[PDB]
Amino acid sequence: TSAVPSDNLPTYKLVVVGDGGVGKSALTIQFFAKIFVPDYDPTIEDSYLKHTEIDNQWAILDVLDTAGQEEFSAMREQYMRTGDGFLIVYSVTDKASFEHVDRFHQLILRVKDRESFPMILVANKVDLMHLRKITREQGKEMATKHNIPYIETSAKDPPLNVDKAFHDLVRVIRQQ
Amino acid sequence: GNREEKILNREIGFAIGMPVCEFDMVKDPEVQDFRRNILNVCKEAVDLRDLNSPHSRAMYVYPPNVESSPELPKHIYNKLDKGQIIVVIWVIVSPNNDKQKYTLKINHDCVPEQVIAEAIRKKTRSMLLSSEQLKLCVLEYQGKYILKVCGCDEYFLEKYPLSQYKYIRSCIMLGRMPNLMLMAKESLYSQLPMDCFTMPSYSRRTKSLWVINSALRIKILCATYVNKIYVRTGIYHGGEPLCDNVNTQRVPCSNPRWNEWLNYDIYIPDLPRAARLCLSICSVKEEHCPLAWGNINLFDYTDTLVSGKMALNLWPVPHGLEDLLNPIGVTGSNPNKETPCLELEFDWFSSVVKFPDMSVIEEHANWSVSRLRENDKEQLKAISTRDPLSEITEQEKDFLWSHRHYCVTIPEILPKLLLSVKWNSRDEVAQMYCLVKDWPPIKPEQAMELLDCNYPDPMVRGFAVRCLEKYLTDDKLSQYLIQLVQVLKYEQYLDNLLVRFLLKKALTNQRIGHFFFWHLKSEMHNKTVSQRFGLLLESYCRACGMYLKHLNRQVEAMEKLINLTDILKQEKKDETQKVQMKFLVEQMRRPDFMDALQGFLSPLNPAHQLGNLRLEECRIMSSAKRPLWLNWENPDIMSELLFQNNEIIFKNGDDLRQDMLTLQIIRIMENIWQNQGLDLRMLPYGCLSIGDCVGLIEVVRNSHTIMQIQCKGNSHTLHQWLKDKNKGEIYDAAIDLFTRSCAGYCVATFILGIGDRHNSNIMVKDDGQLFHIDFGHFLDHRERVPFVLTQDFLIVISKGAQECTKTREFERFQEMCYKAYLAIRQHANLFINLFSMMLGSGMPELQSFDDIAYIRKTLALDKTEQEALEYFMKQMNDAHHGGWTTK
Ligand SMILES: Nc1nc2c(ncn2[C@@H]2O[C@H](COP(=O)(O)OP(=O)(O)NP(=O)(O)O)[C@@H](O)[C@H]2O)c(=O)[nH]1
Ligand SMILES: CC(C)n1ncnc1-c1cn2c(n1)-c1ccc(O[C@@H](C)C(N)=O)cc1OCC2
Ligand SMILES: [Mg+2]
Repeated sequence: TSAVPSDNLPTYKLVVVGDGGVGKSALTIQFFAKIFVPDYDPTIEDSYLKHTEIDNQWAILDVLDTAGQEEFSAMREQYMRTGDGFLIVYSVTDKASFEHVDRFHQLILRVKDRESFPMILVANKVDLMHLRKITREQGKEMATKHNIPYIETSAKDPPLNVDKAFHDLVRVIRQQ
Repeated sequence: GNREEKILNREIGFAIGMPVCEFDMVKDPEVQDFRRNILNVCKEAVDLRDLNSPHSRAMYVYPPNVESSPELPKHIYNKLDKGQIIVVIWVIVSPNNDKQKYTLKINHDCVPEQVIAEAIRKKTRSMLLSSEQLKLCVLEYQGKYILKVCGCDEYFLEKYPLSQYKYIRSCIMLGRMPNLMLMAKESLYSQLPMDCFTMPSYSRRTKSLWVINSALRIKILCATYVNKIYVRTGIYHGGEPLCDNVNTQRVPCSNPRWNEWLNYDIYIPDLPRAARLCLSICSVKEEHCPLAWGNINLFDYTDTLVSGKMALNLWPVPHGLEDLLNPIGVTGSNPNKETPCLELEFDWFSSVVKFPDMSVIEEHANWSVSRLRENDKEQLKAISTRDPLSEITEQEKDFLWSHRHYCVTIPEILPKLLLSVKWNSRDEVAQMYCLVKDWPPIKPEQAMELLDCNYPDPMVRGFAVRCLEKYLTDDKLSQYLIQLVQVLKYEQYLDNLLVRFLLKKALTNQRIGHFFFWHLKSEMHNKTVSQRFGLLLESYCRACGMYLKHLNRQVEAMEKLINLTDILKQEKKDETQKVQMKFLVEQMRRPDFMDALQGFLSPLNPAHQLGNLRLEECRIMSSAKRPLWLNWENPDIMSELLFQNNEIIFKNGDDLRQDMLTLQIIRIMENIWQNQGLDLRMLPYGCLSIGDCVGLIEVVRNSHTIMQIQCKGNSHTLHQWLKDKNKGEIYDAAIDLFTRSCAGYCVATFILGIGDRHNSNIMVKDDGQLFHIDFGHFLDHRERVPFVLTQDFLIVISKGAQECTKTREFERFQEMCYKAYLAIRQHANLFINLFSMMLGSGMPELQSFDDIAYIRKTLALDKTEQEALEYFMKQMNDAHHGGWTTK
């Protein structure tokens, strides 16, 4: 690991939410283990911990890989209350994932009962433009709709903003 | 002898409170023959802990805390998604106790080893393994790790269905998720110390009854220390008079002398094996009043008939003057020699008189042989279904005895048949031994009835104990352990089959052995049983293994709490609570107290470890007799996933045995309702008496009394208190848990007739679970309704309600009570048998069979099921001034 100096490091409970098959797990495995997972293992609720320095400021990252099969429509109230930041993730090759973006937005905003909360919209699977069904402008418009930063990632072997998406969400929390 | 045995002898004496040297001085040949003949029970138990040494030692220290039946109730299975539970596996990732998690969804009926197999599948996703490669890593690691509950020291060491473990099934019923973790077998096996049991130094050292042609005659001589008066005698076979009681002459107290033989209406050869003499010194002024009682077995532990002169130190009469004799009392001389004595002589014949061996009994039974469906079957079925307190007319006693050969088709009628046999004769008792020799085994709950004071025959005890060795699971054994230890007092001798059964189980199950030790240690102050239990603890402590070191650390911990509470009540009693606190914090911050109260196992639950205690949370409660509110920290690495602070109430000055029994009955009633389909959530919190009116109370978290809730906010305050702590979506789940918990305690408190409920006797949790805590006195003090359900509770049950009643919410609450009431009524024999086994205890409200008759009234056992329901509906209507009419 990486032994951090000082003590009592800030801990950010980053929660990754999104529909099934979007890529929430593969993005998280890439950020923590630097490896792309191609298989189909639907996630119920897994957690990941790591110590990294962001903008010359160490911090503890507790990332929660939520479910997507909707079979576990519960458990949402739990991580949507203790989470310090959220990563709305949709797939550019699955139109159904794009309509559910504001479905998660009103959930997080109501459960938090705030005017707004640190969120970042993630357009995943941009390595498959031959089957892409959501343009970049469609994601930009949805991002400006809820006043949310936007980023395009792809958990494939080419990295593509996997670390930046998490690190930006840590940056949003520090300046929210 | 061995200096290692001297070290062991000092630890055994510290745990039991008396040095082992005192047992070496007891000249009683039964005491010495017990200490040697009991050591093979220790050998056989140690041999079981060494058969397959890796796994068996682990199965002993951490026994699988599972339930009895692998199957689930239908309402429990419906709480599952396609019969699958979601478990949450945790793992430490950094040396700073940082933990990650990953959730599994597996069938409930799966082996823990299969849960580990699914865990490897979930973890090896970033490994990029093929289908054949996944099989290699599984079969290489599936079987080298063990599941452990996160928070406590509970493990999954056996191939039980996962839903059969109590923690898993408790999660299912409560709608929670199991929090488990993996641990390698070799890391758990390496922490298991080796047991080193060695045989102690003390391990190394006629005429038949049926040939005596005479009647029983006992001579009463004189009486000293008596300080007119006569002596009343009697021959009983465990509560049943064998012959009519005879009385001596009426002499004044000037020179207490009788010097007279008493002829009894009983043939000497016709005496049973369990025959006892019950005598007493009575006064007379008409006004017949007993002064002192005493009992003695007509046979000793070697089957020898009593003969010769003997003094019998009598026992003081307890509160209440019943019949002049006391057959139910203990037999034997009083250890305190200041009590009045009594000199007796038993008739000598020629040589030693022995009870005939079993082969001679067979000869007489075969000889006396030479000397159906329309109603005989149904009557035998109706006789068996009656409660053990119901009377059996003499006609039915002969009817059972005449059909004793057909009674083998319904072995549950055996308790009724044993009471029908005239034990005064020997031809019938000889035949009864042949039936019991080949009587079909019965259920363990039924065989416990054959172990109370009404069945003293050794062959009868042997049948009940054998029924326990086959059918009594370790789950049920720990449930009825308090009764099985009490009926050890009813045993005529030290060496019997029930004490060897309990000792072997306690020495092959540390969860059994833990409460086994504490139940015995609690009654060690009582000199009536201090020798029977003290000798039992010595054999246990000498073979329990490493757990003795843990017990000594628990004994010294409780000992320091007693000493502190004693000085608190004698030195700073009338002082203000502030002054008491300054005295408390000083006597606790000293090093000798901190080292004894930190780093030991919780007596309420040995799986819960008690690390360092948070002195700032320890306080003297504002209740009666100044209870100690103690708060330890959970030293488990994943303690946050279960509980972080362990809170225990140490109560000194009040007898907590009544609370133990009521809490044990509440737990049993809940298991009755649950397995039938009645989801009524009772809260039987922990409670363990550890001595003379000293005990521990388990603290339940997030619970508040009604008086506290009322001050934290007049009638609708309780209803608003739940809506604030339960959102609009959880509101329906909170009022549901409230109605189901009220229906349970409304029925439980009525049947048991507990103390009256008030705003400080009733507590409510944040989720809406209701329960009681006080439990002053059960049974008797127009039946008493302690839980009256005030209008504050009716508001919560019926939500927003104009009149609370005539509402479907209240109608569904009435249905929950009716179904729960008739459910407990269908198991009346069990609770009656559980109360019967407690009569030998010092329970002031469980001395006579008249107190046990209270539940016979509240259950309306003499009426039909339709009538017994209308009965319960009346006392609820009378106690509530309406709402239970429906006529
Ligand atoms: N080509 C490509 N495939 C991707 C990408 N991200 C995810 N996938 C694929 O999409 C599938 C599902 O990915 P997964 O990470 O399980 O999605 P999820 O959003 O976590 N689903 P759930 O919530 O049901 O577990 C897998 O086949 C995975 O390899 C990506 O950037 N590119
Ligand atoms: C008077 C008393 C010591 N007592 N006497 C006989 N039985 C009890 C007894 C038994 N319990 C309790 N008290 C108990 C008390 C307080 C409590 O929480 C505190 C924080 C509160 N709400 O003020 C939780 C409790 O848990 C149930 C077990
Ligand atoms: Mg996932």
